[PDB]
Amino acid sequence: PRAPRTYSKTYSTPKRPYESSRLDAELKLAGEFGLKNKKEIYRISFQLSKIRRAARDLLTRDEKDPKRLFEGNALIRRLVRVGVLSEDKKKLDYVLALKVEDFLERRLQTQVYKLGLAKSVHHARVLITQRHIAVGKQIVNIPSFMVRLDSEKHIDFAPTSPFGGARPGRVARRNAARKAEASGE
Amino acid sequence: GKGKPRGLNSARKLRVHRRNNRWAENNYKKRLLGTAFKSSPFGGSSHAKGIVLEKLGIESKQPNSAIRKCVRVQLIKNGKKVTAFVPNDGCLNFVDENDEVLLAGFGRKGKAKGDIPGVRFKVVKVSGVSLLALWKEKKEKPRS
Amino acid sequence: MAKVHGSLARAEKPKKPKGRAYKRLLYTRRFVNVTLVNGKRRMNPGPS
Amino acid sequence: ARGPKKHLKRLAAPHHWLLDKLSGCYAPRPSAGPHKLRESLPLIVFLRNRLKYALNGREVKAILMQRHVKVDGKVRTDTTYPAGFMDVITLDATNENFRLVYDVKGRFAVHRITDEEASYKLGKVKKVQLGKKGVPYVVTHDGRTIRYPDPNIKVNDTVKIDLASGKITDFIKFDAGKLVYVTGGRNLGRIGTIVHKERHDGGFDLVHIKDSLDNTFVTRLNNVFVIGEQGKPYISLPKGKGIKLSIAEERDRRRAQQGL
RNA sequence: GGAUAGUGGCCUACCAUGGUUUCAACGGGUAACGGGGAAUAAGGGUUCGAUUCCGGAGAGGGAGCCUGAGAAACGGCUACCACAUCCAAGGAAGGCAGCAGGCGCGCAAAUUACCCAAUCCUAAUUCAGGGAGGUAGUGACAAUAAAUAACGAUACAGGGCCCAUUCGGGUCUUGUAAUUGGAAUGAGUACAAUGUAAAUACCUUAACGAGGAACAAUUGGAGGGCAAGUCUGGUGCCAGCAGCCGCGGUAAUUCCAGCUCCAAUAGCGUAUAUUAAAGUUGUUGCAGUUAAAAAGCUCGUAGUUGAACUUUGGGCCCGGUUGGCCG
RNA sequence: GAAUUUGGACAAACUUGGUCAUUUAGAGGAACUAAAAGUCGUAACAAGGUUUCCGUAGGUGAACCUGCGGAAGGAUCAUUA
Ligand SMILES: [Mg+2]
Ligand SMILES: [Mg+2]
Ligand SMILES: [Mg+2]
Ligand SMILES: [Mg+2]
Ligand SMILES: [Mg+2]
Ligand SMILES: [Mg+2]
Ligand SMILES: [Mg+2]
Ligand SMILES: [Mg+2]
Ligand SMILES: [Mg+2]
Ligand SMILES: [Mg+2]
Ligand SMILES: [Mg+2]
Ligand SMILES: [Mg+2]
Ligand SMILES: [Mg+2]
Ligand SMILES: [Mg+2]
Ligand SMILES: [Mg+2]
Ligand SMILES: [Mg+2]
Ligand SMILES: [Mg+2]
Ligand SMILES: [Mg+2]
Ligand SMILES: [Mg+2]
Ligand SMILES: [Mg+2]
Ligand SMILES: [Mg+2]
Ligand SMILES: [Mg+2]
Ligand SMILES: [Mg+2]
Ligand SMILES: [Mg+2]
Ligand SMILES: [Mg+2]
Ligand SMILES: [Mg+2]
Ligand SMILES: [Mg+2]
Repeated sequence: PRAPRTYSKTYSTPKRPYESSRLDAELKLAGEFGLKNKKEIYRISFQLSKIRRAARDLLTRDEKDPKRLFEGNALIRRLVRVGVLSEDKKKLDYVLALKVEDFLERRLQTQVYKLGLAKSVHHARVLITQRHIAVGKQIVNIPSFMVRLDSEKHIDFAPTSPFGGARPGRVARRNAARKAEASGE
Repeated sequence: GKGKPRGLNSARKLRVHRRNNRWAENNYKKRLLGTAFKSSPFGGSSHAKGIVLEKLGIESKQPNSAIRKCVRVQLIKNGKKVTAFVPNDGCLNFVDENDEVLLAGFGRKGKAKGDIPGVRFKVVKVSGVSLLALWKEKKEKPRS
Repeated sequence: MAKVHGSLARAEKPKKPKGRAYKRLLYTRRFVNVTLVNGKRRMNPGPS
Repeated sequence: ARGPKKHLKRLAAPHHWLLDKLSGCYAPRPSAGPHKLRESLPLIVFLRNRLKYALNGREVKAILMQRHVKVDGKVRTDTTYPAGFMDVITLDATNENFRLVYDVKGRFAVHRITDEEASYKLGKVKKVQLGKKGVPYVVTHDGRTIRYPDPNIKVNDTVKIDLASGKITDFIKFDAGKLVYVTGGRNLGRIGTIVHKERHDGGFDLVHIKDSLDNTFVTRLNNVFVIGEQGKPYISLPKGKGIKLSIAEERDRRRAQQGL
């Protein structure tokens, strides 16, 4: 006797397991963006899919019907806040045409490398999970943050971080102590 | 007219016909006759402990002669004798007699022209140790 | 086989990187540094 | 089971209390009283969930035990007292007066009330009848029995009641073209004028109602509750005035009250 | 009429001779509690639902009853049946399908822990009580998130980009080298504080905390299906060999061991069940000359199915909701 | 107003046979198996049958013939009108 804590899966494993084409596509996709599981890809494929379903289910209904209007506009403006859907494509028929990379391109991981705070994408990984990289007043340490558009123009280093400001890290002051003590001697 | 009633007030004939016709499916018949609870040696469970009755040197000829190092095991819950494969083991230094053995399913179809039969079970555990771990020299076997 | 009691954590050839890193390795094992052998993409060859 | 139940599980509580579903495992089963279980609000809910005046349950008992909280002029000290529709609630230490009337969205709403409106109360007349020694009386929805009413008052009529003496000030008849709050059902929380009453014998009467935006709907007579006259209500309606808007309209109205 | 809080064959007398049934009664089965719901499918479906909410039923099996508004109550009583305990042998007590815990059973499931602080309930009642409930322990049931490394220089090594007339002018990307260099960080440890009924932890944070030749990642595979060996030795007395089909023996990509590589990765294999695949259950949607399958043939009741036709056509007016050309 | 007693409805349970249905421990007997071993029978012996079927009847025998009625699921040349 509680309420039963609801919960759900997030991804979905491919239907054909060994398919030299899908295999590769996936690998290059992990490569552009430095993902670690294929699972990271699947998660995207899956959200995408739920959106394509909502999309169609709206599409089959009459234009100027309250529901298609309401949920349509919502789905649209939601897709826009994260800048997955461009400003000009603001009509359902494009949200179908959406593909995976359009989602993979809004990760904090990605935007860190495309706002040039990192040297390579992998660098951006490390830098994120290292508690270095803030979005405004918040630190964020998940590579999958999914940057909204109005939060693009705030991403910087953490006021906590060595690069952001503050004091040097543990290694730095370790070597500072080593050289200072070795010279005092 | 494709030989089935197609009328709007015809449901009963349709669904009844379907029920009488589902008895040609195999699994359906197994599932409503409780064949699993009445006959199947496992009693409708994914596994069964048994005690090795006798070490069997069956010989299954065509097209490939298996010097079948298999076992007669008797399941504890049914007192029901069964034959079972003991995989990956060349010498059978792992499985002796009077040994408790956890069995699972195993899908070897038997063949006709060489009188090779289909055992349906593989040893998964002996004396509480996993056949695999023994075979990997990962875990050792308590011998009693 | 037998790792002795000293599994108490608190108080050979090069290794392969794990996780993300490993994938990176593969991405360059197959696409940045392509190895075209005999008109095909050969994976795991000995002497040829 | 065997006797009356004394608990109420969390999920099984009437939804419009808006109890969160991880706070506990139970929910304040309303005591026996003036209103139906399903459609009443236990004071603890009104006090801790809707006024935020107390954080726990015992804080609420603490409050109630200083004779602070009045309901219909009188002091109740039962955490699970069932104050339902149109009841007056008094918090003297804050000098506030509340009325339990339905929000547009079918739930109970906080509503501040002047001292001059707190004095009285409306009551749907659920049944008039003749009692002992031939004395005629009404029984009004909050359970109140009133003696010697005016003979013009039959069923479904509303009655104004001085909370002080418990006597009948005046009343209102159930005729076409009156103002009406709809209490039970889906359209619960709406307000409008009664177009015409549909009469089905041995069954449930319906009522067609047309609101101030000249839109129409239908409910059983069971949920129709008379307020007053065309734009001349006897009680003060909340904001919203019992006018229900499509989700589009509400989306727009909300996004149009944002200019910082 | 009796009984019941009350209708009522509920029961009792007395009358009738009815009531159900191929639109499947009655009986038998269910390894059946019912529903809200769950899994899976484009759809249509198929299959689950002991289990967090609702309703019902039971407290070892039967039956009976006190008290009371409410019980045919079992953390009430009485008896019989099954078990079983203490005895000084006279007697006396017993129901964990409440929480923990034990035995047994099995393929199969945790602590004889802390507390009324939340949630709510009971009482004469703000205070008392609550294994209801909450908190921690165990636990790879599951579900979410996501560390196991990021750089640089160097050289060797190469390719490419423009000046090649040749040195060199630099951009870039790589292969390396158990090469170097200095950055980073939480796994872990720990003052404090926060948290908390009290703690544990999380989140915070002094202080420590890796070149990581080991803060060392696995589980399955590499003939085909099916992603991956044109690699060495051994075999070939423990040897063509075990989901299915393949394939040989001095020289084997097909077996065994190592090396390599592939797939999914804090997880992966295997067994049973079930859904898809399965248009191999077919209403949507199968097939029936020869592959499985048109009754030997007609008649015929239930059942399913059933030709056409009975105010069309014209005239008037009213006011709505999208769309244009103007704003 | 207790022990006790009359008769009821409710009705657990007991005894008895009879009956199916099982769990059993025993005994009676029969039949099947070979990673058992050797022995003869024909292995280590030689061929022959080959339109094929259907229903039915009989005969048997170690098998297979055979009567009656069906079927092609059996290989249309030649001449001519
Ligand atoms: Mg109960
Ligand atoms: Mg209703
Ligand atoms: Mg059952
Ligand atoms: Mg389908
Ligand atoms: Mg259920
Ligand atoms: Mg059960
Ligand atoms: Mg229940
Ligand atoms: Mg009961
Ligand atoms: Mg029991
Ligand atoms: Mg009582
Ligand atoms: Mg009882
Ligand atoms: Mg008990
Ligand atoms: Mg009880
Ligand atoms: Mg228990
Ligand atoms: Mg208490
Ligand atoms: Mg509990
Ligand atoms: Mg788990
Ligand atoms: Mg403290
Ligand atoms: Mg391996
Ligand atoms: Mg293979
Ligand atoms: Mg394969
Ligand atoms: Mg291949
Ligand atoms: Mg077919
Ligand atoms: Mg045939
Ligand atoms: Mg045929
Ligand atoms: Mg025929
Ligand atoms: Mg017709």
